[PDB]
Amino acid sequence: VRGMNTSSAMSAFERMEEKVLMQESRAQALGELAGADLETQFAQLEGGSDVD
Amino acid sequence: VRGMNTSSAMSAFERMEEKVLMQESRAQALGELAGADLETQFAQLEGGSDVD
Repeated sequence: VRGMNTSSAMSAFERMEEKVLMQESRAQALGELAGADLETQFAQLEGGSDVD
Repeated sequence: VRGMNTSSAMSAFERMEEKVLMQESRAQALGELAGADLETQFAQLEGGSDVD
């Protein structure tokens, strides 16, 4: 109940959180960089022009 | 009757008392610490709100 260092529940949550947070943040950041580039933005505009 | 150091009755009571007192005090103290934490208190309030 107190939450000892060696307790399985306390340790598991901490280990899982660190790995999960890093992976989620990295994936989102990588995707954003591609979007940031001007050429990608231009393609979207071209696509809009292309469909009509 | 006087209660010698080597007498079984005198020795047994003293040995039993020291072990028993320490165990009882420690268990009660550990329980109290969990109660002391704010989150536990909040849960009780939430439970009261939840049942109604």
